[PDB]
Amino acid sequence: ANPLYQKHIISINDLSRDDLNLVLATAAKLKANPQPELLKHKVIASCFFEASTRTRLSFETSMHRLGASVVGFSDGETLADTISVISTYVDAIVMRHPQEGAARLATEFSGNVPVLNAGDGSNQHPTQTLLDLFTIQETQGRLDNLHVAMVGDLKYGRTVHSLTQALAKFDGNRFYFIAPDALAMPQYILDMLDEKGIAWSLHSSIEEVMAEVDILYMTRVQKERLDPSEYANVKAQFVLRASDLHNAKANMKVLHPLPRVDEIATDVDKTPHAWYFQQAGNGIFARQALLALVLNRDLV
Amino acid sequence: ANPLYQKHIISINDLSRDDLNLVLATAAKLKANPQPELLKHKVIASCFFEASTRTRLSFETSMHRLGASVVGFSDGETLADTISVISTYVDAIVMRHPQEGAARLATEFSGNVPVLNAGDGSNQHPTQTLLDLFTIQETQGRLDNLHVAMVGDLKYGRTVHSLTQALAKFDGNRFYFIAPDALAMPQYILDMLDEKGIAWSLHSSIEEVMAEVDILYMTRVQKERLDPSEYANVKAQFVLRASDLHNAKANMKVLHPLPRVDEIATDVDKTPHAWYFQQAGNGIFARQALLALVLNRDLV
Amino acid sequence: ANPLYQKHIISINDLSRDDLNLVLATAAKLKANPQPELLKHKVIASCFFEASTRTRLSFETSMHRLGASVVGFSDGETLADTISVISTYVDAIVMRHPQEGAARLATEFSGNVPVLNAGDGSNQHPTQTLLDLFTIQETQGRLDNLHVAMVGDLKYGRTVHSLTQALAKFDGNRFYFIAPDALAMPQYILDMLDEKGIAWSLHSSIEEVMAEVDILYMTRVQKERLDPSEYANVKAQFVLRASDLHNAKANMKVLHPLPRVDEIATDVDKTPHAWYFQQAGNGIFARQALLALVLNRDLV
Amino acid sequence: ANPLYQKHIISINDLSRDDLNLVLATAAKLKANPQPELLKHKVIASCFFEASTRTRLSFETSMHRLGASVVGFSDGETLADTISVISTYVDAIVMRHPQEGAARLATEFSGNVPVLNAGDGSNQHPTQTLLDLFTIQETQGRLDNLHVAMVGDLKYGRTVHSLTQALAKFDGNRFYFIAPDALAMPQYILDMLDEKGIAWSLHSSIEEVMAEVDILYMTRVQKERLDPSEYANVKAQFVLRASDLHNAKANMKVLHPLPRVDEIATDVDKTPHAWYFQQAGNGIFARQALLALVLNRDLV
Amino acid sequence: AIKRGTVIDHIPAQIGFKLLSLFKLTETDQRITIGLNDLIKIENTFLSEDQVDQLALYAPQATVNRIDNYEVVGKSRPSLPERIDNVLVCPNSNCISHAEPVSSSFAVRKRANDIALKCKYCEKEFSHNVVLAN
Amino acid sequence: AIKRGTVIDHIPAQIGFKLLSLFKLTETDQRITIGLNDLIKIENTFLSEDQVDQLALYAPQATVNRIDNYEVVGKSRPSLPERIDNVLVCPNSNCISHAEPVSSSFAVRKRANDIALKCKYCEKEFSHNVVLAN
Ligand SMILES: [Zn+2]
Ligand SMILES: [Zn+2]
Repeated sequence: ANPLYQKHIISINDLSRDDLNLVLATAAKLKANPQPELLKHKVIASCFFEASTRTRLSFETSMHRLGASVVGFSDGETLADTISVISTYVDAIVMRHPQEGAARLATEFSGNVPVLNAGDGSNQHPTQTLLDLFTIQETQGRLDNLHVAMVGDLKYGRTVHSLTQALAKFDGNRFYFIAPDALAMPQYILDMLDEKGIAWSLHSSIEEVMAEVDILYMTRVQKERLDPSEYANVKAQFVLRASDLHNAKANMKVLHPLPRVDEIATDVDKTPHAWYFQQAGNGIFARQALLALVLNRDLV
Repeated sequence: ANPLYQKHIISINDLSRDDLNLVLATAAKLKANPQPELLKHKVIASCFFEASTRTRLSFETSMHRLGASVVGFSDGETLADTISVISTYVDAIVMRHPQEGAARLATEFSGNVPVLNAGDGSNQHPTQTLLDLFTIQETQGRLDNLHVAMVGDLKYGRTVHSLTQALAKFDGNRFYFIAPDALAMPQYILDMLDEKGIAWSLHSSIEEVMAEVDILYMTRVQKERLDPSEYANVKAQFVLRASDLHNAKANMKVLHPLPRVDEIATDVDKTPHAWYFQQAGNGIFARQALLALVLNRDLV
Repeated sequence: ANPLYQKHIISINDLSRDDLNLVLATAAKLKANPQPELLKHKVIASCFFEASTRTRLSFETSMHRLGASVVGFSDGETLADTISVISTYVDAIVMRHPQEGAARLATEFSGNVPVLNAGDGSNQHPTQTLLDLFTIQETQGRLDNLHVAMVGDLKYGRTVHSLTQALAKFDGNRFYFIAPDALAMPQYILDMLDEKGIAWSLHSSIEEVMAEVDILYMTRVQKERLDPSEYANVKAQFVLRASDLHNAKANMKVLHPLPRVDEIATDVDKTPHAWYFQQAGNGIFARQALLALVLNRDLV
Repeated sequence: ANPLYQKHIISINDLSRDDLNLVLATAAKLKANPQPELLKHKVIASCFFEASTRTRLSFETSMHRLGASVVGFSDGETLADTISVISTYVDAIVMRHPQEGAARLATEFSGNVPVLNAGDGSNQHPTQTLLDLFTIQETQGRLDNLHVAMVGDLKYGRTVHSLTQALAKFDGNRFYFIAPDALAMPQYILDMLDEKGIAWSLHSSIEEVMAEVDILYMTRVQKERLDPSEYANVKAQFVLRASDLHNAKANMKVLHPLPRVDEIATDVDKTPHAWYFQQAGNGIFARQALLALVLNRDLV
Repeated sequence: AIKRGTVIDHIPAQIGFKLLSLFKLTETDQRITIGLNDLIKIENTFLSEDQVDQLALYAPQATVNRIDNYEVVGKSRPSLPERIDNVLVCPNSNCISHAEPVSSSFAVRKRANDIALKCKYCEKEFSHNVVLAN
Repeated sequence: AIKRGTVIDHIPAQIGFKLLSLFKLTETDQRITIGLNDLIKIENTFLSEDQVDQLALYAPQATVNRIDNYEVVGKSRPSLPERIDNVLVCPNSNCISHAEPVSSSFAVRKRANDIALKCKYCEKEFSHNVVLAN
């Protein structure tokens, strides 16, 4: 049985470097040669206690691309009892929940049934990091010795926190953090990079570092996080247009977990650097790889 | 063709004793040897006019475990017209509805398409009784000469009304009713038991009869049904803790149709008597058996 | 200063017999000779944390009929803090709240500002009892040696609980309770009547006692309280039509706290016995009397 | 006519020092000798486009305490047209609105009818600052040469921004700012204090400066503004308990614009330092003074 | 054992720790000696018989000696009080007392097999078996 | 004083009662002697040094003697454990641990002026000053 057979996938912090490469290798193999019957006769629960249409469609398409059946819901009884019941029905549970730690709690009541965390509040969203890693590896050919810029709401973007920690398991990466002072990268992340001797630097605009960047990871800057007028005075620092890419490396890719509002102008879409829609399409293979490794003994 | 082929399943009162044993035998056979392709190329409508996520996930998992396709909805046009249209689409209709008699009405407009009642208001919920019967038969080895205690809201619990009437089709059963005076077992049920010479008795607490009980069937006591303060003064009579089971028979099982709030404390969950989650898992096989018998000519 | 000057009016159980007669005498005097400037320069808060348009219009009309100004609202911060703030604004607080005891709690934070309970959950509603008493006294000439029938939901009708306890402070009254077994008069009320040697009896229909009745107090039988079908089989016992009044005493009055659905048919409205709308009009004078006694030193 | 007769009251930044003292002197005079008929025959519109029960009850009580009539609403057509219509009805408009600048816009369509800003989005709320100033002057005897500490969400508390700017119009005041780094006093306020040579300093906890403080102004720290866990790790820096006041000056007052959640523990309420409820009661006189000066030619 | 103070003896099993928690007796600063399996010794603190009566619902058969100058200057015992404040919780979930900065308060009424406890706020009456269960 | 069992000595003031409540030590049936202003004596019960380590966050400078046959057969002291379960409450109000039948659990990490406590469920880290405050 493969190292991830019947394992719960709760947090990126639980995934070793070998685990990461195993998922990424399986994702590449399933992309090259689909296996539409690998999970025939499996029934998977798609439990979206917190609705997320974009996440659910991606996960459920992944299940169907492997031949599994899907039951589920979007949106009293304790979560423990709900899992105690559903884990008697299905072969795996994919769940998104508004409370942090909900997926971890589910593992303590699901018995032999594996739990895949599709997002638990502001905690973890492992398959988003895995599809980001898979997209970086696919476009750059590696996950080491890269120049990665990350732009926007770094303070509350749990997506960049997870991607930073995952990329920190590979060598020679250099990071550029471009955020307003009120939404800066948290100190615990900077401490982690210092403990490992990983180079990082702060920059107030993307043009300072555009020439060296391999990956430009743009994030949602929700207007909630600041004043409506506080937004407008800083927002130019963190919005991307096509003219900003005049000196970009030929291999650079713009990434964005989506949805975008206006942090990426639509004239970026037609440049060869735009890769956020290809990134979204890669979620199918990263989530396929997770379901395949967890529910099938032998490797793909 | 088996006796239930292409039959509507509307009310437990319509099910003969042979019908009950047929469903239970099929459920045991499908549990021992699954048939994941028995209903391939069938399309079943999951019509939840009244939403019930816990009921729907169980029913839809049953459909998928037999290989059927599922279309459906949760939550103007008459119900007759809706069935007149949907019955041109699908091979069977599983429906839950807020109005009593809705499933019976559907049979008069569905043509050759069978209707399975997943709950019609405060009337019938046949598959809940069938999974209860199947769980009792599985844990006790029989459905006759049992001591069955039923606790809580017996007046409005249509689930215990149906289980009592079903168990009354088997011999030598003895019943214990433990309910507050305001939520007592209705007289029409007691009359039915008297006409058949079936022994029953009232008890104000579970400890009176704990030593003789084979099945302890706990029910929801919704706070709606009484005052919030009327609740608190009687609720101790009808809540179960692990210490209450000190003199229980080795074979006794605690059942509960779920969800529980606090009628069953969580320290009961780890005792060998707790069987409400296993009971819920048995709904898959009872509902599989119904779909198999109704949609497949030959017995399993 | 009158005995009720600057007193809180929270519960009928707090009102002595002298208190009751004081309120009723003041109500009669204000009805005979209005004092539209008695409370000029007073500002009263109409605090309906739980909305009740019918109660609020009556209370606010009472305030205006005495010349007071009104500020208020219908429908986080603790109730204690809200009262701590509002009691710095106004000269009196009239409040309705969904939680039992909310008016009592307000008195502990209102300082010198009196609190008038317009209804606190299922606990107290003193001005409804006071207008009922005032209407009985006005139509019968007294509150002693009366035959009072009370019909409908006696179990959950806090309005009849309060009226019974208030009438039990006067001598020689005889009560008739007509309710379904599931909604009978609670035992604590019957115990109270036994301790005082007050005569009462149960009757399954109004026609048994119609000939002796001085006051027929009809109540709301909400369909919530029973099944929709449980309702229909008992509801005839507790609905009043004009033909039911063929042998009624000339002085009998039909009372109802309102709203009625169909417990009183509209053909009763035109008989001389119908007095529920006159009863509602008497709420103006009972609530005027309370505000006058609480906010004005000298008697009317 | 007094200097504020028929003037709009939109922003504290529009109020000169003489204006501030005029309002405060009038508020003291109306408190000492009420004039319940000063505004008889005036009709004032209470326009709460954005609902605020606590603000509205205070404003409307002020109107009634002066004898004015009140029409209004809480919660398509342009705001300009609404004011164009309402200003033909009434003698003054008191308005609260979710958009910044709404009160200023109203003045350009209200003709001769004065507009009083009860809050326009995150911009201005002048009567809150005026009641704060009035409370400080009443308890300290002056508005100059005071030690004022301000605690909590200083970044988004427009209430402390306004109070700081108003107090900066008086001499010799010294400020202490106690806020988490993510919610610090904005730089434009600190610049303003530097231009005027006003002394200020930052402190991470209240105990550093407790001994010197004349006014302790506590603010709402809404959980929205940070993470739910970011809150918990900093919240102790900015919560007040009674034991924190052991070395406070005898004359110090704790202020809070309200509502409080738990930034001020209830054991502070009984100390002589607690003055937030008295502060709220002072809003009646500050708002009376504004209406009196705007609608009555001669001074009180 | 102790110099001047108060002593509580013959507390039923599994009740001495309850008395310490429910009445905050260890929130002093002078000596306290406790023995379980229960008895409790405190030095230098008043105990009105109001407060000794508050032990009746939990340790009905028990005694309290006021000790001064190493001498037994009294031996009072608890009997049912009229009111019980602070320590009980109203079982009515809709009672206002639950979310608010007020002290719980119940009227006490002896019955055949029961104590009747009537809440000051919601005015509902409950068995003491119900109130002490949650 | 005691025959066979365990003893906990040199507990800071206002911590002995906390240890009794938080670790449910009076939920036994054999003898317990307690002195405040604190020290605690129990007879005939195991105490793994896992459990003695759980006293480190509250009574860091203290000792525990395993006593058998009236003899001191050991003298262990607490040092910081890796995990602390059951007794702490997660300060994250959105943590799943609050409404659910699970035991609280925190990872322990010593810092300069601090203990860092990381919740097993929400994976948020807090100062021990924050966790013990509510
Ligand atoms: Zn209560
Ligand atoms: Zn947590």
